[PDB]
Amino acid sequence: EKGKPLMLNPRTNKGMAFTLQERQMLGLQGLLPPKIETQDIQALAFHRNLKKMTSPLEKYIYIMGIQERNEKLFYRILQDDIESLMPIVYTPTVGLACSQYGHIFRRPKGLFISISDRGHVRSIVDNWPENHVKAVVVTDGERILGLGDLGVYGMGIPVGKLCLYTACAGIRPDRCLPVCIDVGTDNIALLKDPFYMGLYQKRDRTQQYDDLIDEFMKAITDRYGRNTLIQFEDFGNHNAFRFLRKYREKYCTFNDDIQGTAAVALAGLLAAQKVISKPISEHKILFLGAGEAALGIANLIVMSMVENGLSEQEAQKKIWMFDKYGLLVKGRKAKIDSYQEPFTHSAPESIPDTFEDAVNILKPSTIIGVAGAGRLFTPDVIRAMASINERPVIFALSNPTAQAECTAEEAYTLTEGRCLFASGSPFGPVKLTDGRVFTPGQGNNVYIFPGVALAVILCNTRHISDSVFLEAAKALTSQLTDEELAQGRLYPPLANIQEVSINIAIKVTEYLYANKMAFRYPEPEDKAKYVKERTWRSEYDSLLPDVYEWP
Amino acid sequence: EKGKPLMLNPRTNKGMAFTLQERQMLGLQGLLPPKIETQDIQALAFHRNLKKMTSPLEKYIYIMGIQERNEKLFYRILQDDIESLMPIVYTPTVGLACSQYGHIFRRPKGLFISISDRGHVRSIVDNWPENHVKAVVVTDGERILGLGDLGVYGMGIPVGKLCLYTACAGIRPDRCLPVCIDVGTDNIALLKDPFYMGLYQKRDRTQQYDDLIDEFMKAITDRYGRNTLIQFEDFGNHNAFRFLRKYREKYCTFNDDIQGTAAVALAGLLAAQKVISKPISEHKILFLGAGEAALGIANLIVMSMVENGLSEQEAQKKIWMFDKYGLLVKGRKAKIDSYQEPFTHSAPESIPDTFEDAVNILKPSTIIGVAGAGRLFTPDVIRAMASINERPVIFALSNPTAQAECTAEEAYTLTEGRCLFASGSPFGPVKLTDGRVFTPGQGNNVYIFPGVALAVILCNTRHISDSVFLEAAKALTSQLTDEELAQGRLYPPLANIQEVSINIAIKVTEYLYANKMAFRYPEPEDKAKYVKERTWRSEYDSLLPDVYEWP
Amino acid sequence: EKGKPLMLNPRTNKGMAFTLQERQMLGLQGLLPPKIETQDIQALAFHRNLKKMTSPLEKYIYIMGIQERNEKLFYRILQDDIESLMPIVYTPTVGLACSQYGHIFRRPKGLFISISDRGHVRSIVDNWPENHVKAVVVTDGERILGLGDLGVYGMGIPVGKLCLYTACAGIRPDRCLPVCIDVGTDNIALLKDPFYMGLYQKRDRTQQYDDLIDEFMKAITDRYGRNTLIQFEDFGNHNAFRFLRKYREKYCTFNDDIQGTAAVALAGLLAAQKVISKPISEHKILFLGAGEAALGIANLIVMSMVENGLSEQEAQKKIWMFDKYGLLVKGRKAKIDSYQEPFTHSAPESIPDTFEDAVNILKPSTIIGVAGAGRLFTPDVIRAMASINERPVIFALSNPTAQAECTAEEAYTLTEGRCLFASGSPFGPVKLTDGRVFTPGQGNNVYIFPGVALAVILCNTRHISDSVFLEAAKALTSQLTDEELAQGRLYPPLANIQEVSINIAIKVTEYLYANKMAFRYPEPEDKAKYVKERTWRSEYDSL
Ligand SMILES: NC(=O)c1ccc[n+]([C@@H]2O[C@H](COP(=O)([O-])OP(=O)(O)OC[C@H]3O[C@@H](n4cnc5c(N)ncnc54)[C@H](O)[C@@H]3O)[C@@H](O)[C@H]2O)c1
Ligand SMILES: NC(=O)c1ccc[n+]([C@@H]2O[C@H](COP(=O)([O-])OP(=O)(O)OC[C@H]3O[C@@H](n4cnc5c(N)ncnc54)[C@H](O)[C@@H]3O)[C@@H](O)[C@H]2O)c1
Ligand SMILES: NC(=O)c1ccc[n+]([C@@H]2O[C@H](COP(=O)([O-])OP(=O)(O)OC[C@H]3O[C@@H](n4cnc5c(N)ncnc54)[C@H](O)[C@@H]3O)[C@@H](O)[C@H]2O)c1
Ligand SMILES: NC(=O)c1ccc[n+]([C@@H]2O[C@H](COP(=O)([O-])OP(=O)(O)OC[C@H]3O[C@@H](n4cnc5c(N)ncnc54)[C@H](O)[C@@H]3O)[C@@H](O)[C@H]2O)c1
Ligand SMILES: NC(=O)c1ccc[n+]([C@@H]2O[C@H](COP(=O)([O-])OP(=O)(O)OC[C@H]3O[C@@H](n4cnc5c(N)ncnc54)[C@H](O)[C@@H]3O)[C@@H](O)[C@H]2O)c1
Ligand SMILES: NC(=O)c1ccc[n+]([C@@H]2O[C@H](COP(=O)([O-])OP(=O)(O)OC[C@H]3O[C@@H](n4cnc5c(N)ncnc54)[C@H](O)[C@@H]3O)[C@@H](O)[C@H]2O)c1
Repeated sequence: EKGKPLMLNPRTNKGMAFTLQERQMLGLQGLLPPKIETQDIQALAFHRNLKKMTSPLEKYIYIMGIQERNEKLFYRILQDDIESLMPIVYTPTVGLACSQYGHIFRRPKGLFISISDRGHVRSIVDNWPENHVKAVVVTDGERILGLGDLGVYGMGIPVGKLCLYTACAGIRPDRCLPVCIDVGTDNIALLKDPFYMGLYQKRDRTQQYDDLIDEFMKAITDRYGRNTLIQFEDFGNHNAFRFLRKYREKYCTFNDDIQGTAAVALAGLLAAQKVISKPISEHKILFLGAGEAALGIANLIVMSMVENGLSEQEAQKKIWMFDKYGLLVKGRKAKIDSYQEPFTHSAPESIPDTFEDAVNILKPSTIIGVAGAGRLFTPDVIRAMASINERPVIFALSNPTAQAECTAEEAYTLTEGRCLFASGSPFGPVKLTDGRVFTPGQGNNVYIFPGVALAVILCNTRHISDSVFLEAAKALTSQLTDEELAQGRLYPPLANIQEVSINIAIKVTEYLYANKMAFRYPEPEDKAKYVKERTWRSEYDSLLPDVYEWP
Repeated sequence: EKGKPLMLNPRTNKGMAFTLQERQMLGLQGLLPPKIETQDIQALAFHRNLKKMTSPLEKYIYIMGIQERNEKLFYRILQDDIESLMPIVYTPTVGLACSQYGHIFRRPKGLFISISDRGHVRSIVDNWPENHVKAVVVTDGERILGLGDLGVYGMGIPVGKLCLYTACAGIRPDRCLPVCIDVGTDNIALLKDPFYMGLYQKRDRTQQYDDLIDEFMKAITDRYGRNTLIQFEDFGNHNAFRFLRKYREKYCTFNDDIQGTAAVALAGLLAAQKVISKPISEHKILFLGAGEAALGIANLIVMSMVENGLSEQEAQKKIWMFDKYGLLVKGRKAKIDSYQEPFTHSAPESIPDTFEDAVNILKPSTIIGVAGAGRLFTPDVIRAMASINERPVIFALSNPTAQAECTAEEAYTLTEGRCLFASGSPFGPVKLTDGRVFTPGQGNNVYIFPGVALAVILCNTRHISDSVFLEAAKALTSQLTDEELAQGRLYPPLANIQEVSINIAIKVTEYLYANKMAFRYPEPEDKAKYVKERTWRSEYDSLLPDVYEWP
Repeated sequence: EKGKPLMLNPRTNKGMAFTLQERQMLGLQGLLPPKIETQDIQALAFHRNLKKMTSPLEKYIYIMGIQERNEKLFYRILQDDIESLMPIVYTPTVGLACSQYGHIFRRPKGLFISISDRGHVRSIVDNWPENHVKAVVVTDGERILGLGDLGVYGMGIPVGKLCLYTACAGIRPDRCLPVCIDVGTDNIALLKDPFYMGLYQKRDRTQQYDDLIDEFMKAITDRYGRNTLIQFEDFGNHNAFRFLRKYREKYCTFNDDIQGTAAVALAGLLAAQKVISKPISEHKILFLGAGEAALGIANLIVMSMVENGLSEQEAQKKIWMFDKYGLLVKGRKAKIDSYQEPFTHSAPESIPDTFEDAVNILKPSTIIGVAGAGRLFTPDVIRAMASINERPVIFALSNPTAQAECTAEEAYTLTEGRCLFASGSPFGPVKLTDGRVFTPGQGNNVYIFPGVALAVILCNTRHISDSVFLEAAKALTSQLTDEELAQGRLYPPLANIQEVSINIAIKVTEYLYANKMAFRYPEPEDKAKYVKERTWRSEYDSL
């Protein structure tokens, strides 16, 4: 293939970095301005122009424009400034862009499967040009974080995540497929817009919904394979959580809100155990929330303790849960699911009405907030922990900052700088009245999903075990330096996400092979060399024909 | 376009003549054996192998194999040995090949239009890949010369003629379209063959036949233009002749059996008038046959005489016709058509029962045989002419040698070497008993159709006048040298058909422009430079990209 | 994809078999004659046309023409008349045709790598249009069996072998790559020919030759993977056998003239054991030849003997070799390689200077001829075997019939119909004075190379063990029925090469999975269903 096609294909387009010889031999001479550049001077130009733009949304439109025209340059400028541009390409900017920029550009991207295509989903899947898709990320657009129901404009979230698959772990873009399932929208802003690109119906919540996602799983699997990695993104939590439980064993799938959160949470708790060398006997965990998030984090804490010598029944006894209906205790008016039973224990002396009460009676070393309510970690609960514990571990993991259980400021000030705090919410540094400044823990799922994804695909793995996320959590905290640990860092620097994501991937690769969860053989001797050599890189390949004299 | 496609396309394939640099830059390196040749050493190889083959049919299969793989090399070896290979590529070999080699190779070529496609002929025409067809040659396969009804195997004749369009006049092959109209076959050899490639029905001879050729003319014209040249080849004579009369004014069409024969005939008569300087007063022409062939030749003789000072009515009076029912005379039991009337005259003293009689009473300077009977120019008729005329002009133009009115041997021997003889049949040299050897006149339609075709296409001409064939006839004989004329040559050497065809084309180009029958403007000042520069040549073009250092 | 390109591509072109629906949908109406046919009608037409062709050369040209126009029709025709057309597409007529087809037609196929292209082999491999090549066959054209050095025209043999890969074992043609390495020709008629299509230089035997082969190995492996099966064919016996040792542990490689020849030989030897049931202790095998052919046959015989209770050194003691300088004995004046050492034994009291004298002293049960020196299984050698053994085994395997150690006639006549005779030559049936008719065994590498290839490709095997060829030999003899063994057959009928090839493939698939040399997972529970449902078939697909 030669001529204009090489320039209109972003996967081949080098733009001005097309060599004079390449331009002349491939029929590009005259179709490009008369100057040869390098990827270095290209990337510099787009950086200079990106830093004249102050709006995150303006940055999003400029960088996503480069993806559509030059793939290798898009992932070079992304990796050159990964900490700054990860929040542009993905969360939080991606949600704000979709809502606003979908109706202005109307540029189709990824594969759209409507409920109207029920019966023939394979025929729609077959229309996708790439024949070796390894990674599928799908949205229905119902629960976009901080916005809500964006319908088909949801497509941007799977696109933005797959960007970080490539940027962070070096997963090949051509092996990636962003999907948006359109079953309607409950947002009348879209239903009443004449220029809406989706289906004009309220969300189908009947058996036809469950049967369409069933058909989509079979369809993707039947074209690309049983080992094809599938992630549900910004789906309704009830749907997202019940689909993990339905497809986890049959298909190669994992969920960031449960399993990524568990791994990131455990990583922070393990990092806290390196500064606070508290013996596992002195450890008692209390959860605000007893749902799929709590169950997932609790499972990985139990499994961590069983590896460190404790018993499953002993580990569980060190974990307490407090839901809407108070503490989970054997013999309670409110219902306890079969999943919540292991962390449901014999009642203590006093039954706590509030969470502040529960803390004072149970005296936990750690409190974890996974109840999407609000500031339930009230100043009184934060002060009680500072009284009971020298260095209290306080994890407010409810992600929409509003729903977070406490702020970094109200955590560090009311614990006079002694608390080990982490959150999913982006709290800035917090300065005490003695003068010392505290930079809080920020658990991001970007630490886990790239590394796990690369390993599973590279190993041709068909099932993702709980232990993958345990091994991912240990791998993340293993990369924190003794200097960083002494500065109170609970998480590696996000600027090093590439080295971090690949080192997690090598350590999960080692686990999958050792526990017969890998189908790629022959098994490599050096799993580090295996992963690092199979990563996709942003360096332009030569498209120049090999011309030589016959000796 | 690069890679294997350049080699599988005969229009681009240079084979071993692909330059090392071309091979390396266009992705051919390794797909060809490791040797670079030239068109010169290529052509030499295929000539050496062709001259180890003695069978004309074996030669046909070998040379048609080169056409399908390398277009430019096919037309180079054809033009290098044009006199020898014209009878292989076209008549007489093409008819013998089609009949025998169609069922062994079953290789589709050209466009097939069946009577079953009535209503949708445009849709079939639209499926032909070339968008600028200038020349269409069509067969129904009914009257293949010396064989008969070959049905769809007829396709070979239009293919073979279009080869000579390119070889003789330099008409572009991509601008040429061979067509075969399948309305059935009356040959039970094909109708009973399970491996027959045509329609299993007797020839449709209803209104559906006439309406299909009508639809085909409109279809070709509606895609390619009103100026698109159309020739009917090896059609039934009744169909071929009535279709010339139906489409001659509406469409750009000419017929070789009438108009090519007339031009070739007149050319020989004009060549005879250069050796025999007989005044036009002493000229009297007698025809055996009064059909479309005779009418066409007679028309061009009249028009030649009117240009040389005689009157249409005087010229006609010098032409007599003798059909199945004897001499055409005013007041005769047998019918005289409105077309035959100008050459139907007041009866002489004696009414001739036989053609021998007619010769003795009329005492013609020239006799022309255009009656598809047999040896009607009997030894007695040939002897009578030798008695009446010093140098008798005897033209036996009935083409299947069997149907020819006399042989070269019986012409020259019974006229003791004084006759100026021509035929369409391939008679070898004839030696008299005094010792002198006579090489007879051989009127071939290849003298006319290439030159006429090139001129008409180059001039964007929509109507082919009788005068085109008059100008073609004068142009042919104008090329005979005074040395050749003294050796009794009535026709130029066939080895020089290229120079001959182009010189006719220049002279017809001049006529069409001067008589407002050309639509290509601006009109060229030098019609020689116009034609010779627009001819397609067998020389390989360079497909090498232009690589140069920037100064 | 649409219109003429579909018809000009042999992989897609169905010809007259293109359905009206397809012609209407793919813009073919008008480009094809009105007739619509079935592959059945097409096949019958080309079968009738080929029966009228007289020369095997003329037949080769006709069928190879169908291969370049309609690939599925070519493989239907070939599989319909496999026994008669295998000698046309491949040995023996492929070598004869290689000369003429090249000069006359000059039509290009396969991948050509020159010593001039050294350092740039990846460029050439990358120019091949197919991305999923699973089977590569390569020649330099030095030892074309029968004709010798045919230079760049030797390309015909790889093209011929890959046709049988597909015809016999249903290996997808688009995953098959024929390669010809041009390092020059020592053939003086070709060097003198102005229309020779190769390098006008003598065969480079310098380090540059060995380096080109290393670069070819790496290039193919770099693009298509380390799994990629590579087969060296009609190479110089020197290079061919030394390249097996070099690459067999690094790459997925096997040589037909050694490992294929060894497997077909053992299979016949195993077939003869089922008839006579000689106690394994009484077995004494004497080779005429101590080349890598004899070494390969011998290695597989000891492996069969070890599988049946014998120790390795006690199996080796039952195998003797006799070459140009006489019997291989410890301390002989003549040279003995390290590979010949296991079958070099302590001198008997009497040392034979003649092979007849070797037969008389050693008293062998089996004589295997692999020398290429002509009729050295002399009447007196054959008479001696008939005297010593009730049912003597005589294998004259030297391929060109004129360099065969004895004839079927000579074998059966001078043994009074008691011998079990196999050859690689096409000897006809032999009728004795007692009225009994003997059909000689004909060993053909086509029994082994298709089945072994499909199995290795399907199992994603990277190293082909000696045991693969022992299991292939066993699988071939298992095909032989009791009536066939009773009728004195040593090899299955070639008419059933497809069934034989797929049954062999299934047994090798089973071995590779059982011995952890198969890298395709998940592992199939039915290894027979796995193979049979992965076979490419001549039936047209709906376009
Ligand atoms: N690049 C191509 O166009 C292409 C396509 C198909 C096959 N091939 C070739 O076929 C052979 C077969 O491949 P293999 O099974 O040995 O691969 P592998 O064993 O190196 O990789 C194991 C699995 O991980 C996948 N993988 C590897 N690198 C990846 C990345 N950066 N992002 C996402 N997924 C990745 C592969 O598709 C495969 O399924 C290879 O040698 C290859 O060169 C090449
Ligand atoms: N905005 C969003 O997009 C969104 C939506 C859902 C969940 N989330 C996040 O994901 C996590 C998982 O939540 P979920 O989907 O399992 O919700 P859920 O309602 O299924 O479970 C949350 C748990 O919190 C408990 N809870 C609720 N209100 C409480 C109160 N006032 N006091 C004590 N306990 C209370 C519930 O009993 C329940 O056990 C949460 O941390 C939440 O921040 C975000
Ligand atoms: N070669 C191509 O791919 C191609 C195709 C279409 C147009 N063109 C360009 O567009 C311009 C328009 O052409 P034009 O009208 O001036 O042509 P023209 O005036 O040179 O020719 C007059 C007519 O004769 C035809 N003709 C010329 N040479 C011929 C040959 N060897 N065989 C058969 N027919 C022949 C032309 O198609 C045209 O209809 C040209 O300058 C040409 O370069 C090129
Ligand atoms: N074999 C073929 O493919 C074939 C077929 C038809 C014509 N041709 C040739 O084309 C030319 C045109 O013929 P046509 O199609 O006009 O045929 P036609 O029958 O239409 O006209 C031929 C003329 O010859 C006359 N004629 C026939 N027999 C005669 C006889 N015994 N004596 C005197 N006159 C006689 C007829 O009256 C008629 O005027 C002929 O010269 C013929 O050789 C060849
Ligand atoms: N089970 C079935 O019914 C069935 C039938 C045909 C194809 N398939 C295909 O098998 C695939 C499974 O993946 P896979 O390709 O890794 O496993 P596979 O078993 O199809 O492949 C085994 C290996 O052998 C090769 N191979 C397979 N068939 C071949 C043939 N006829 N000729 C030459 N080489 C051949 C393949 O390239 C691969 O390297 C599926 O995608 C499916 O399309 C399945
Ligand atoms: N069975 C089959 O289908 C098949 C297939 C391919 C090849 N082959 C045969 O395999 C053979 C391989 O051997 P090669 O010809 O390449 O020679 P080689 O050099 O490989 O070995 C031949 C051996 O025979 C010995 N020898 C030579 N002349 C002798 C004589 N007069 N007396 C005793 N010993 C003598 C040599 O010393 C040498 O050890 C070929 O002859 C070929 O015909 C058979």
